[PDB]
Amino acid sequence: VYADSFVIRGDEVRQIAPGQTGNIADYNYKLPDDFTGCVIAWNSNKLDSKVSGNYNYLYRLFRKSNLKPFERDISTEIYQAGNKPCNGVAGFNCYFPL
Amino acid sequence: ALTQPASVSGSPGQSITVSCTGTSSDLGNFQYVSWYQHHPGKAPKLLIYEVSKRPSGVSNRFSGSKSGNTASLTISGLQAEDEADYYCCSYTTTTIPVAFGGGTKLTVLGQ
Amino acid sequence: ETKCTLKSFTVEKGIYQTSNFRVQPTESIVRFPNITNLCPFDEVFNAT
Ligand SMILES: *[C@@H]1O[C@H](CO)[C@@H](O)[C@H](O)[C@H]1NC(C)=O
Repeated sequence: VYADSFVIRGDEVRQIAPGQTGNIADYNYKLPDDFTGCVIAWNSNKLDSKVSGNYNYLYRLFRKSNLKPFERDISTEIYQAGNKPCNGVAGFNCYFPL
Repeated sequence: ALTQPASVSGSPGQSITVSCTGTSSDLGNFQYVSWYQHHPGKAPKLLIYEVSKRPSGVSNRFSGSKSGNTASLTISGLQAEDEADYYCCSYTTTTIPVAFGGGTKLTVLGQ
Repeated sequence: ETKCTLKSFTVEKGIYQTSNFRVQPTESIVRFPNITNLCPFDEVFNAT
């Protein structure tokens, strides 16, 4: 058996399901089409919530392409938009992916 | 029948998803629905055949999936020339045997 | 029973044979081993 640990932003706990995509189902954890086992979920507002926003948790907004299931994306690198010569620092069409 | 939103817009780079749907009585079991792209002044080309099968010559950023009665496509890593006229074509048994979308015109906010 | 096992309404003298004497049980007893090495699901739901 295997188990994980997440903090999901609100309404996309519904999208955690074997087969359809979403905001965090392409650049983050996605379930395969042959997903045995299931989802153990509960409303834990008691622990992972504090008053002026929790900036200790991170999520990926974009990639080069879609990632395969059961993969971890740990490489942090500045992302350019297609063909713009842009590296080292941020600015126009160069945003951090976190 | 077959319908889709008339237009869609969003931020450049990412965050776009286009869908089609239709009445299940007119729709003959929902097989062999294809996704095309039309350019102004250029010939249209095939992008996706039968929901989630990738032909040769296309990039991996195009993807398509169908749930229930609604089919859709997503594309990641948008560019300055990725504005399109994405159409869905399908089989309709009661009316005219082929149905061709509802019109799309993607626009960007880069300028 | 000694009539129905011979398909006759009259039976002669002598010792016959019938069905066996069966004693049936009452309840069920299941004793698998004491629980041990509980899996650490308690620490992952109570994780900080
Ligand atoms: C956490 O530990 C408590 C005992 O302190 C236990 O009763 C409870 O079942 C555990 N699980 C939870 C709520 O995470």
